[PDB]
Amino acid sequence: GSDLTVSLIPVSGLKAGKNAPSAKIAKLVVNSTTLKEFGVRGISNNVVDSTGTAWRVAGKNTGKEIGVGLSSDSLRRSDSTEKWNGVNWMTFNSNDTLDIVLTGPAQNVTADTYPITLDVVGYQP
Amino acid sequence: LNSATKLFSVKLGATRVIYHAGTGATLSVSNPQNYPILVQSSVKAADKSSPAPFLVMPPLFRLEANQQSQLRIVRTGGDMPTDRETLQWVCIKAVPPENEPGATLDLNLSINACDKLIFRPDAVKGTPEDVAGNLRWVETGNKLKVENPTPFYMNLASVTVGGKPITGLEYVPPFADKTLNMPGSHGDIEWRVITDFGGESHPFHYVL
Repeated sequence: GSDLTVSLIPVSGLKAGKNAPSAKIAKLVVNSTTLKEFGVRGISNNVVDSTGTAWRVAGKNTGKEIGVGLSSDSLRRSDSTEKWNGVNWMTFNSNDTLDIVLTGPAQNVTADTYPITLDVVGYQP
Repeated sequence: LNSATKLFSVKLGATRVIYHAGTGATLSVSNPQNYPILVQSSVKAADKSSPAPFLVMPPLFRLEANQQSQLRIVRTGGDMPTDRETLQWVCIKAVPPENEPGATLDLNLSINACDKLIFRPDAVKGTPEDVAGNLRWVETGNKLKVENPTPFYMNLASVTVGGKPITGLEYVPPFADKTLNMPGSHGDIEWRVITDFGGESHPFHYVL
């Protein structure tokens, strides 16, 4: 608990072909006994919003893109948006978990491996 | 199940660092992973964006599986006030290797552990917990103003009004005020600060 520990956990749902609309694909967990809030941004080739909470990610083998990001319910959990290091970060209570989904309308996904990287920041009180 | 969980963590030897003017400071970093990670250490000003006049040595290196190492922090320049503290942030960014390889995800993380780097001039004697009893509390409407008449950053661990915790606490800079949200209380105010050594102080008590 002492130390900043982050888990990014895949969830069942993602499949090749047509997916459920807003289908959950991953879960973010931030654990620290001293932190009160954290910021998270996707690390990406592109970004749809200034907050880095929706972006596109390309398959390793095919280069085909999928749209990913925080669920609209995860986003509503945000306390504030701050400018840290030149960029906008949405902040969250360190006791909330967040969901990553396939964004927007139902997506038809090509069989591939899609890399998703999130960058997490905690400012210690 | 196709995609693996990413677990990623970094350990810092402390939650703040006090940079005593007369003496450089140190901060331990450890890698709980069984593989090497990259560690990038920088210092930002209180705005958490502008680079501060402090450097960390080494500024960028690769920390081995399970290795613990000491970082050294050096003031490089800037014109520091001589009569009050100055707050900076030392941020330790840790990055794993790329992972070894229907539709699957390759999940990975980058994390940034930021600690207050507080510069304490030689003329600023004692510690905040010595004078944290001097914080003043003024109610106006649904907001609680805290006045800090001291030369220290007051890093609040805890404020309760009638036993009801205040959340979204922020540090109170030297010779400055901050406004908090009243927690739907009131009367009795209790506060703790985080000490120079990372613990919570005894509570202080005040009545409005």
